[PDB]
Amino acid sequence: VHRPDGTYQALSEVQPIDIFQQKAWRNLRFPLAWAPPEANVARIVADDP
Amino acid sequence: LQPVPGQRFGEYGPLGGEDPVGFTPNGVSDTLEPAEPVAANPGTPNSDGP
Repeated sequence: VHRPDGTYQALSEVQPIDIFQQKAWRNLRFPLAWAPPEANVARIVADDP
Repeated sequence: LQPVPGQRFGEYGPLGGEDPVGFTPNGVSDTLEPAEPVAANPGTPNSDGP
């Protein structure tokens, strides 16, 4: 959520949905029914160990 | 989607805010290829395979 004073607080993070296991480009989906009803902003937290 | 205006982006793009470790814009490969083929089962009604 984005407070009216610029104090972003991070809610829970969700996995991506996918339809096929491949290497080429594709579309990862995040349904807006997973987010809490107060999700104004979002960001990708990506990392490969 | 456009980023919220007031932030601290960095040296390239608003896709890493602070010190993006080892994530280069030119990092994408160029031979993206599925590691295993499909290996169709015999009997598919529309296939010219032997």
